[PDB]
Amino acid sequence: AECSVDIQGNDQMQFNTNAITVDKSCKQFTVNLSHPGNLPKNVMGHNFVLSTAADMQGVVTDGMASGLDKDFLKPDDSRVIAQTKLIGSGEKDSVTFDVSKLKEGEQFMFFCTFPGHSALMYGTLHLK
Ligand SMILES: [Cu+2]
Repeated sequence: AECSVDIQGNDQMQFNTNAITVDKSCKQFTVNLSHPGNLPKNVMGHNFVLSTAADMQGVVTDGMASGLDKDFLKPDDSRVIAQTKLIGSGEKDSVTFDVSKLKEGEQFMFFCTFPGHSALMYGTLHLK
């Protein structure tokens, strides 16, 4: 029942962690993103986006082209397993998704799609 993680993106373009692990029993997993720090959504917005590792470049490249107004995510992108909204300083957003959308045999990556960020802002998610 610890079926969450709190994760932070800061003004230094880093997530607080590079690895999330999801337990054995969770019907659902929740990611509670916050942005400590001072920069607004246009300078240093962060979202938390989850996909297969192979799907990550697509989601990031298409997201950029989709623009700020769309939280830098292609709308109705079936590659996205979970997303939060894009957030800036002092904001928060949480996403819950079904653990079953985690296809056994896959490797998963989380990342921010704000332009440039995913060079630093990425990590792995493993089903445990
Ligand atoms: Cu970011």
